[PDB]
Parts: sequence; structure tokens; C-alpha cells
Amino acid sequence: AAPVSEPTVARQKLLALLGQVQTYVFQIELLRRCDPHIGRGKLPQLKLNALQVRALRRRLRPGLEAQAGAFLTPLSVTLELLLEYAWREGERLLGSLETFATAGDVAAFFTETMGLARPCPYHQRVRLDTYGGTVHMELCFLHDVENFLKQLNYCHLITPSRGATAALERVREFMVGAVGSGLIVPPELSDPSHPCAVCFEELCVTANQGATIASRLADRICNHVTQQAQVRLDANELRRYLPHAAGLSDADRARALSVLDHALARYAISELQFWLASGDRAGQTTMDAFASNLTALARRELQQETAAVAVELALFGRRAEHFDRAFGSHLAALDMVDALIIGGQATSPDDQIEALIRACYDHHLTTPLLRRLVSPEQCDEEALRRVLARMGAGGQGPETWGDIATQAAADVRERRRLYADRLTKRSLASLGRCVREQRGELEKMLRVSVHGEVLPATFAAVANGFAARARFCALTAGAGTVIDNRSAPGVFDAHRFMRASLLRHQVDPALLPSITHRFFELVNGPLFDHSTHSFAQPPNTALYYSVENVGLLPHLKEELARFIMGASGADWAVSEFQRFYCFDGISGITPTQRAAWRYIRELIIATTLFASVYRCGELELRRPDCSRPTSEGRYRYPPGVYLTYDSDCPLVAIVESAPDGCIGPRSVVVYDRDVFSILYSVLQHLAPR
Amino acid sequence: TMGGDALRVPFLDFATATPKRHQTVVPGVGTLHDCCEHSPLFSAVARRLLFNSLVPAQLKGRDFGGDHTAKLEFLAPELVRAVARLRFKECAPADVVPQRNAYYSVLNTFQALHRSEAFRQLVHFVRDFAQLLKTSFRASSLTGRTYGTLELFQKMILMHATYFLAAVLLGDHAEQVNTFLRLVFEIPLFSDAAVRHFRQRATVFLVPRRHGKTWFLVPLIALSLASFRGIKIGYTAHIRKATEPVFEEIDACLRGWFGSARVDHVKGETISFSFPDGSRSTIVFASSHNTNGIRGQDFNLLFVDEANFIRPDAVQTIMGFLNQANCKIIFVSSTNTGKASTSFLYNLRGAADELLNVVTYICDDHMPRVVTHTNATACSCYILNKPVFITMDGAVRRTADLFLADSFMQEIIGGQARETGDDRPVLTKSAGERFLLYRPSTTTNSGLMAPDLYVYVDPAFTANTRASGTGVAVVGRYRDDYIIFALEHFFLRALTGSAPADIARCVVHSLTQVLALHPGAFRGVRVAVEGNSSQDSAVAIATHVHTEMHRGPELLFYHCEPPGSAVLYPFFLLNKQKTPAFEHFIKKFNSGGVMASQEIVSATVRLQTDPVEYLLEQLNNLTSDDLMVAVIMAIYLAAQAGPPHT
Amino acid sequence: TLRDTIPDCALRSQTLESLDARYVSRDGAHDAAVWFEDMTPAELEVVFPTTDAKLNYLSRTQRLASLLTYATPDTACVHGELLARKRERFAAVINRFLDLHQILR
Ligand SMILES: [Zn+2]
Ligand SMILES: [Zn+2]
Repeated sequence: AAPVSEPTVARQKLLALLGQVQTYVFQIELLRRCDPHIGRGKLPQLKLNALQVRALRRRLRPGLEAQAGAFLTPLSVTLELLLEYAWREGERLLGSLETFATAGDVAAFFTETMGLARPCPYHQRVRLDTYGGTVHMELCFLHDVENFLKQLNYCHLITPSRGATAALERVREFMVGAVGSGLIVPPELSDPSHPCAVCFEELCVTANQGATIASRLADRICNHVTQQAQVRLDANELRRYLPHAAGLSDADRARALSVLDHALARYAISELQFWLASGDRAGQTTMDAFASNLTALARRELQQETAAVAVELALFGRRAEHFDRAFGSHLAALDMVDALIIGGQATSPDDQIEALIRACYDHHLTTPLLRRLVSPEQCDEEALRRVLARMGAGGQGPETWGDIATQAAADVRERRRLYADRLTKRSLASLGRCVREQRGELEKMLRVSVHGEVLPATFAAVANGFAARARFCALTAGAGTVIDNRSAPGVFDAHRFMRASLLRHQVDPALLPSITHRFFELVNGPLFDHSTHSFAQPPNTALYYSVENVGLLPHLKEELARFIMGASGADWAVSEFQRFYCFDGISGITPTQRAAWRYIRELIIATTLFASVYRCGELELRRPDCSRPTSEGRYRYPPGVYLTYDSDCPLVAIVESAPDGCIGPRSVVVYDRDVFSILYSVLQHLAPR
Repeated sequence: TMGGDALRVPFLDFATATPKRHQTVVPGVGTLHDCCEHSPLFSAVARRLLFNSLVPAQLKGRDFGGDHTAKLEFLAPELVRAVARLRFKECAPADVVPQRNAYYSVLNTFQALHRSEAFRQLVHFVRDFAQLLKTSFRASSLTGRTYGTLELFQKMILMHATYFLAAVLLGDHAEQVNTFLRLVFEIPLFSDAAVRHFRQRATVFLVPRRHGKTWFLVPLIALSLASFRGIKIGYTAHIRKATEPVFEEIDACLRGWFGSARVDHVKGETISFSFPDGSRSTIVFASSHNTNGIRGQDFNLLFVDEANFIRPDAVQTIMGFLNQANCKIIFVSSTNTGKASTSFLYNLRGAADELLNVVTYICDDHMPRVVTHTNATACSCYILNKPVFITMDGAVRRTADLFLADSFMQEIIGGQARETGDDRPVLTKSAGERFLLYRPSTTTNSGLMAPDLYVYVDPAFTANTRASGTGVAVVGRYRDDYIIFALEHFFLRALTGSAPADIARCVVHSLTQVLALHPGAFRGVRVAVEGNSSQDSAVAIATHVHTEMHRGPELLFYHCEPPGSAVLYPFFLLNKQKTPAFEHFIKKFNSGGVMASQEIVSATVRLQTDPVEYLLEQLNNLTSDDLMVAVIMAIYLAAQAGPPHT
Repeated sequence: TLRDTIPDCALRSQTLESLDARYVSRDGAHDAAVWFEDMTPAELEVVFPTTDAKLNYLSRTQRLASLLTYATPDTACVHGELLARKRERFAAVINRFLDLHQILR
């Protein structure tokens, strides 16, 4: 049990390096906001760290290059992103610091580092470049990478290999800039309204009370491409750590505390009224409580600010001008909302939620409509008990004001009590949802959002398919006897013979489920697997996931589910002589994908009929996107007939590969476009044995 | 037996420049800065590669790489040979003394979970379930498609059972078990809310006709008995003639792939599995519905099979079980679409959340059945075994002739037709509920209102018809949103001599009330009278409104210069602007930007129904419309267009 | 043995690329250490002495910067519109969250 494999201690070493690099990126994001005169003190440290990051590549460069071309993993994707973002932002900040001490101005240093004069470097062009038509999209947001990777996953049987792994290098160039930090997400590129690919499985797996998923997916925050990090911050954090500092070995650690105590003993709240206000004004209100809480928070913030200023003055001698001070003038002229979203470097973004909840929830609210929030499970349990118990057993039209005003006053007197009794007697299940939804939509906006683990996982899951396909395309070219049949000097005869000998039999309608399954298994993409899990699911579900995420028109799901439901020679053979996977006379995205579904159906039904007629062959219809690599550099492609989805040389028949799995000198393989010639070449081999 | 190689790694004491006041210890790796814990991109990779060792090899998948889960832990040989000659620093002695202790101690709580039999019970349960479903549930010994598949609900039920049994038998490890069951169900990236959802009790399932309903619960029980120790799964049902089949199908396999000595069986009553060390777990059958089930000790499951028509006088024991502190009444059911609404249970969706789940193949609207089409299983797709005798028809016309409720059934005729014809809802239920419930009080927040009122009247000039109602809306801007102040759905008295004045008197009365409720708020009221029905009659209404209002706010009418005319008439013609108006409304309404005043005025809709509730019923027809049209158009006018005048 | 880069350089009056070509890009460079220096300034730890406190500030200033850049004449950026829409929706949501709990009393 003592010998541990090298790809296990190497993973631990890489995790340690990833932790160090994440720490370094944190320090970088910190120095982009400190006063330049203090940053210049850490100029040798920053230069040495940038040197270390530079020297960290040029060693992991060939390793990660040979990895990106063979089965990326969510480790070496985040590692690439972070080792690129460090090598970028470290040198950028170092340049911005060495530009300082020449001009000697701070307000123009926080416009270089913090990027206040850039042309918004959060745009990209993808140009998917499928067959028939090269659709192009732009990656502006974070969900716009999910919605492009899912599109490239769904349109994988239609997209060339080297035309996709060259549009993924254009996605990584954006991710390095957006999700490259891995620690904080700018509010620009984060739209929590758009659901992700893993919060669609949530609704599919959690409980739905009717309310089909197409309508449940529109009330979601998706909470996965960005998280909340639950930052908490004590009250007297400055006084706690003051008697314990890094240096300060002198008694100055006591005079600093003295000046802190002396200075301690030494939000635009006037804007709430212009918001909508209901009910009685005289007396306590929700607005009054919110104003008092925000005043307390502002007082704590001001006290912390003045104590920090006094401590920095007494300790080092110079009052530093960090980002929040050099641009502090813009923190004054701030509206209630623009200063409620941002703000609170002394308090925490959870303290604002606390100040709001303490305002909306007092002892006078109600007996009901208060317990359902503190326990949304006992409410549904009581509802289940109740359900089980119930199921067990004229004229004189006035013109002046005195009458129309009185009748309107009576009508509003009735109706103001009507809905007031609605919100209390009935409508508890609706209010218990509305409030628990608005509270979530608030906490997602106020809490510090960091980053989610979705993008560097789906990116790897998508890129691995195309990597494996391009790897199988080139690993078989170097093999034993190759029988490449893309040149047809004498193949028409053997193609037409086999096509006639196979079109003579019916599809055996007792086999239509075993064909629909192998159709939904080929058509599906590599991202949404859901069919090779330990707790597998039918391929139609693994396809429903991959086709519902990328919003597909409902008028095309019947064309997919009911494609092989009907199976004579019509709708059976679509390929011409050598144009099996050729999309020359088709443009678009959906009519270019129907032509791929047709070729896949033809291949499947031809293989079934060949197994039925010539019983000698087995014809395991496989796909190269499977067969993930073992411990090292071994792929063990078993025999069969691979589709390969490549319009250059689609069908690759591996008739006799090896007794161990790899492709070497005893691995006769047959390249061909057409399917029937492939079947004839397979017959000419497997039969005399 | 020892698991994987990820829980046995050596120290790797690289280095650290951070003070101990900050550094944290991630298990499996050394001691890193604290900022590596608020970054999920690292604390979700360094933690998944650990629990990917506890997961046995029979649960990684079917094609995952020979030796490891390649999709998580794989490094190319070049990268391994490159990081091999990478050497970190060496920790200082005074710092390596406590660092190694912290590292090897934060890892002990994992090499301690890999030993506890309480967790080995769960691991054995899941691994045996997987390996025994590999070959579909049959009489195997436990020693081209060849691998069985769990459908969606057959997996949701397994999750509801397994997460609860883990949270009950393992309480001291409620953190190392969640992020292991995540890996074992291939369900990572799943927020703790949507996984804690499985920790709740009494989650009802409504299943179609067969869908392997019974075929799945017997292996579930057989494996949840012979794996865990100390649970008594109650299994009620309908009339007990159906429970003995469950007896036989449980005990045949439970004695099949196990030893008969541990199979304790009494006819018509409890079944018990015994373990080689003084342990026994049973499946005591509460199907008797009389006794032996009232006193609950360790039930925790209460697998109620068919709650469609509840068993007579058997709800008392169920309600008593609901009082048990650790019971999760699974409440399986079967609505075979023969009724399509087990309203004894389906009424639960009214006031409850995350309680019941329906496995349906047709939505509420029976037209978008294609919504759940690719999800319907392929095994249940059999037809007459002949497409057509002699016919060349496309799949559309074929499915029209071969509809038969799209599932060979005889589903309810009427309502939503058979040809879908692109029919869908438009306003979300969630926005609708908020429209009903959150109503700003305008009389006390008048500072938030714009100083202009907009009114639209959509007249109908007939009586004694259901579509003869005149719609009136008066709306305004509230912050940057739109708020409704008044609504009318007005019905002419038959054979009046003054229909336009009757309509005018109705709108004037509405306006007046709105004006009186918000005195001095409005500088202008702008009035549009739809003239599509009758231009002359629309003009007459405007004239009466004009005159009556003459008894402050200025009154303006929208004017229209009909084609070929130079005259400006005080009516509004609804044509090209309808689609933009509706489109904008739908977007605004759905995002929470249209609301009703808490003191909304309505003389015509007051005694029978709430005016906002009534409007919403009309609005939910978007895919008699006088009110909906007036509201949508009044708002469009308050939005932006050409100027209306005096 | 296996010395670090900080005992190697010892001189900090140069540009980064010269040091790269002289110490990490030479063929004879042994390159047998990985140690990231501590870059946080003590003048910043003494005021934000907590990783949570150093992250709340690092997020507040990030939000401020993302507000300032989006508040010659292109102005046609989707991020400015996204920030505007988010701010408007947040204001409108807090609006109907204080009043709703005022009514419930
Ligand atoms: Zn932009
Ligand atoms: Zn999500």
C-alpha cells in the first residue's frame, strides 16, 4: 500500500502550486488598489513574483500543451487560466508601478490598474464555423460562455474538428480575462437571471408540482456560475489586531492604541422618502427602521474610517491614499441605491441584509405569515396533513363632487380592507414564495460574489470530445495495413452490390427500440453524458438535456424523437456513392443538422441489416468521443466501426486492432466515406475466419 | 478495501510566506493562504479529488478510464514528467514541526470515515445497487444495450431514500457525506439547497401507468434492508391482495442473491434480514392497517405504494406516522392518465412547495405535449406495427391521423386541441402572483407618481352579449413603472337611447374617483377612445366625456386623422401599434414593472370579483378582451409615441 | 541546496525582461525553487487585518470601479446597459420589499 502512483503525487503538487498562484493573484488584486507609494515598497517582491510566474511556465508549457490536446480536466483548465492571468496582470501592474515614480500622480495610477480608461476588454468573436454555414457569436458575459459551449456541444456532429478546437482557443482567451481571476467577478460580466446548465438539472431532479420546467426556469438565480462566499466581518476588527502586528516591536504598539482610543472618543439617508411609501406615516414604519439601521451602519463606517486614518498616521507617519480614498469624492455624491449596492468597507454586505431584515421583521408583524418563513417545511407538512384529513372523509346620477367623491371613498374603504384580508387569511402560500424569492434576489445582489466552478468544467467537458475525435483521426493514420477507400477506382461495384444486398430486407420492426437508442446515443454530444454514469439514464433523457439547454424550437423535437419511429428503401439510404458525410448542397444550422441525422440513421440501419443478413460480422457501432485515457498515454480503441463525424473521412472500420487494445502493426483499419463500401470491406475480412 | 491513492499521500511541505494568523489547511494538500477558501475554483477542485477516492470503482461510470476517473484526475505523461522535476522550497524546521501535525490531523477525519461501518453501510448499499442494476433487475447471483437505465423518477426516488437514510444513520458526518453522495450520483456543482431538498420528509410521487413502478421498489427495499442495520421500512398498499405479490418479489431476490438463513419470513406480515453479529433490520408491513404499526420505533420510510385512492380507514395510522420524529413518508402513487388528476393528492400543489412531483408527458396545456416528448420512454412506443397500408404522408399528417392522445390512450376530449398550432402562455405565473399581491399604496406615495393620467376606453356598443363589455383603464407612471388606478368592464343596459353617454358617465365616474383619491397629483389626463368599432360612436363618447369633465388638471384627447382625411377626430384607431404595445407590456409585466394601486377604483367590477383578480384572468388568455386591451393600450400610451393634444 | 530566486537575484535596479533573460531563460539556469513572496503591504494589513476584511474591501472597490468606468463617442457597450438594468431592478426590488412588510402589519 506504500507505492503511490506518480499521477497522484503530481496532482497534489499541482494543487499546491494552484494554491500558491491563487494567493499571488489575490496579492496582485490587492496591490491594484493600495497607494502607489506603498506599492513601490513591494516593487522588488512583485518583480520577484512575476519572475517566479514566468519561470513557472516554460516548464508546464509543454506539459499543458500535450494536455490540451489529450483530455483536458477541470484541474489543468483552472491552472492554465490562473497561470495566464498571473503572467498577465502581474506584468501589467508592474508596468503601471514603474510608470509611477516618473509622473508621480495617484489619480492616474488608479485609472491604469483598475482600468478606468480601457475600451472594455470583455468582448470576443467565436465564429463557430460549422458545416454549411459558419455562424458567429460574441462572448460578452459569463453566461455567454455557457450558452456557447452548450451550442458547440449540440452542434458537434456538424462542426469540423480543427474548426472547433480553433474556436475554443478563442473562448479560453476570453475566460482568461473574465474568469481568469477565480476570486472575484466584476459586476459587468455576471447576469444571475440567465440559468446555467446545472440549474436545469436541479429543476429536473427536485420536486415539481405541475409547472413544467419551461416555466420554472424563469424564476431562478442559478447560483452556480457565481457564488456568494458568505463573508463575515466583526465590529472592532481594527482594535483586535492592533496590539498584534507584523513589525511594531517597539512600544509604538501602545501609543498607536492610545491614539486609536483618543480618536474613537474624539449613506444618503435623506433620500429614502422619494421611494414608494405606504400606510400611516405617524409612528414607527419600515422606512424609519431602515433609516435607523443605515444610520447605525454609516456611523460604524465613519468611526472605522477615522480610527484607521489615526492609526496609519500614528504608526507610519503618512496618511495613505488607497483606492477608496483617492476616489473618495465619488463615494460622497452617491444615490441611495448606487451607494447601497457598493459600500461598506468597514461593515459587511451581510450587515446590510441584516439591517434590512431587522427593519422588515418586528414583533408586530403577525402570528401567521411569520412562521412559514422561519420554517417553510412545517407549512407544507401541515398542508399535507390537511389534504389527507380532507380526502379521508341606479338612477339619480349626480354631477357635483359631494356624491362621486363619497361613493369613491366608500369603494376604496371596502377595497383597502378586501386585499388586506386577502394577504392575511388567504394567499399565504403565494406570499411565502414571493418574500423568499425577493430575499434571494436581494442577497444575490448585495453579497460578495466570487466565481463558480461551472465554466472551467463544461469547457473541459466540451473540449475533450473534439480533442478525442482529432486524436482518433490521426492515431489511425499511423497503423498497420490501411485500406483507405476514399479513392474509388473499382469501389462502385462493391458499393452497389452491398447496397442491393442490404436494401432487399425489411428493418425487422422488433428491433426499432434498439435502433432508436443507438440513434439517440450517436446524436447526443459529449457534455451531457447522463448515459455512462453508474446510475445511467435512457439516451433519450441524455439527449433531452443536451437539446433543451440550448433552446431548440419545439417543432424540431418531434423530428428528433419520431425520426426512426418510421423505418422500404425510402428514408433508409440517403448517401450518394462517395458523399456519405458531405454537406455541399445544404446551408444553415437546422437544415444542415437534419442532413446529419439522416446519415446517422442510414449508418445505424445499414449496420443492423448487415448484422442480420451476414451474421459473421458483429459491427459494434462506436464513437471516438468515448474511451477516455487510462493512467498514461493509452486509449485502447476496441474493434468496431467509428463514425468520427468528420466530413473528410467519416467512417473508420477497425476490424482487427490488437489483443490488448492499442492501434499498432496488427491493426488493419479501413478508411471510407461511404457506408456500404465499409460494410463490404468488413465482410471481406471477417468472413474467412 | 483501502480505497484510492488520494487519501494516503505524503506531506509535501512546500513553503508559505503568510503568517499563521491567516493560513488554512485544505485536506490532501498542505497549508495555504486563507484566500484559497473563498475561491470555489480551488476549494471545489482540491475537495473533489479527495472524495473521488472514497467512491468505489463500480460507481465511476461505464467508460471512465481503466485505473482512475479520467474526467477528474488525469495528467498527461508529459505533464507528469514536467512537474516531477519541479521542486518547491523546504519548510523551516520550527514551522514544519506543527505543519505536519496539522496536515496529518486534518486528513485523519477522512481515513476515519473510510473505516466507520456506519458509512460502509451506505457505500455498500450504493455499490450493490449499481453493480446489481448493471444487469437489469433480475434473478442474478451478484458475484446492443446490456446495461439497465433508471428513468428520471426512478432516480429521484433513490435520491430521496438515500440522502435521508444517510442524514439519519450518519449525523456526525453531515458534510463528508453530502459531497460524497454528490460524486456517487454524478450530481456535483449542485448548490446545498437543491441537495438539502432531498433531506426533507413526505415527498409525494405521481407516476404514469406502469413505468416500472413496482419493478423498482422491490430491489430498492431488498438492498436497503440487507445493507443498513436498524431500520423498519413500513410498506402499506391498497387492498392487501396486492401486497403479497410484493412479499414474493422481495423475498425471491432477497433469498436469491443472498443466503436463506438470514431471510426471516412470516406470511402476510413482517420480513426480517439478520446480520452475522446480533443485528436485524426488518420491513414490517403496515398493510394490516389495524395494529403492529401504530407504535413507531425506527420506521423512517413508510413506503406507501398507491395513494391514488387511499385505503379505507387507513389514513389514521398514516397520520400517526406523520407524527413520528424521523419518518419520511415516500407516498408513491400511480395516476395512469386514466384520470390524469389524482385530486385526492393533486390538490396538494395548491398550497405547498417542494412536496410532490408528477411524472407527466402532457403539460397543463395539452397542445405542447412536444415539450416532454423526447423524455417519454422509447419502450412504450408500440403502434399497430404498420405505418400505413398504402399512403405517402408526412409525419405531421400521420400523427394527426394517429394522434390517439399521442400515447395510444383516450385522454380527455376538448379544451386544448390535438393539433398544437404553436399555442403557449405569455405572462408568467410568478409575475401574475406578484401583480395580484403587491399593490403600492398610491394615495400615500403620490410623490412617486408622474403628473399625467392616461385613459383608454375600448367600447362595445351592444347589450345582452358576453363580448359586449366596454373596457376602461386609467394608468400612470409610478417611479419608472406603470400602475393601474381604475378598471371598468361595463355592460350597456339594453335599448338605452344614450349608449355613448352611458359609457361616458362610466368613465367620468372612474376618473373622478381617481382624482379625488389623489388631489392635486395630476396636471393632465389624456384620454383615448378606441374607434375601430364605430368612429361616430367613439367621437360621441369623447364629446360626452369632454362635456361632463367640464365640471386643475387639463383634459386632452388622442386624435386621429383617418386615411384620406384632413380631420383630427378624438378617437384612437388600433392597428399597427397593437403588436408593439403587447410586446412591451408582456416584457414589463413579466419583470415586475406593472402593478395595481392598492386603492384601485372599479364601480363595475366590485361585488362579484376583485378587479385585479378579474383583469388577471383576462390577461392569462394571452398567447372577451376589452379590459386587457384597454389596460395594455393605456400603458402603451403612458410609454412613448406621437403627441396627443387639447 | 536548491536555492530560491530571492537569494539568487540580489539586485533590483533593472527591468523585468533583462532579469528573465539573465536568470530564468538561460540554458544553464538550474531553476530549482518555487516560492512566492508575500506582497501584501503592512500599511494595509494594519487596517484590514482579516482575509474576509481584505476581501470585502477588494469587492467594494471592484464594484466602485465597475460603476465608474461605465458612468470617441461609442457608448454602445452591453455592460453599461447590464449594470443599469441591474441597478434599476435592485432599486425596484427593495422598493417592493419594505412596503410589502409595511402592509403585512
Ligand atoms: Zn463591453
Ligand atoms: Zn444555476
